[PDB]
Amino acid sequence: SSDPLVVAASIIGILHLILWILDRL
Amino acid sequence: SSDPLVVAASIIGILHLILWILDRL
Amino acid sequence: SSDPLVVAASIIGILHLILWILDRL
Amino acid sequence: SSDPLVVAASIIGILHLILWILDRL
Ligand SMILES: [Ca+2]
Ligand SMILES: [Ca+2]
Ligand SMILES: [Ca+2]
Ligand SMILES: [Ca+2]
Ligand SMILES: [Ca+2]
Ligand SMILES: [Cl-]
Repeated sequence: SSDPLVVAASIIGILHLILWILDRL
Repeated sequence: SSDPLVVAASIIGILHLILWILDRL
Repeated sequence: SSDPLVVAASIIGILHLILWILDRL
Repeated sequence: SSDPLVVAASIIGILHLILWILDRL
């Protein structure tokens, strides 16, 4: 388990990557 | 809970994203 | 130990960096 | 505490930011 802050940051980070890929495609 | 180093890095990461968005807007 | 979500995000983050470096080189 | 993998990724992430800032400056 992790700090809820870290879990939040991890989710935001992944979604940021996915949005960037979809934008490029 | 997480390592204080990881908590620190998560905070820096989020603030980096927010500053980038505000700069673009 | 960390949340499996955070572990996943950390792996994705590193691989993203490695791919970017290899692309530049 | 966090997974050693996550600790590693956090350190790499911060150093990446610092190097980028120093490069820009
Ligand atoms: Ca933990
Ligand atoms: Ca806490
Ligand atoms: Ca420690
Ligand atoms: Ca969980
Ligand atoms: Ca482990
Ligand atoms: Cl963690």
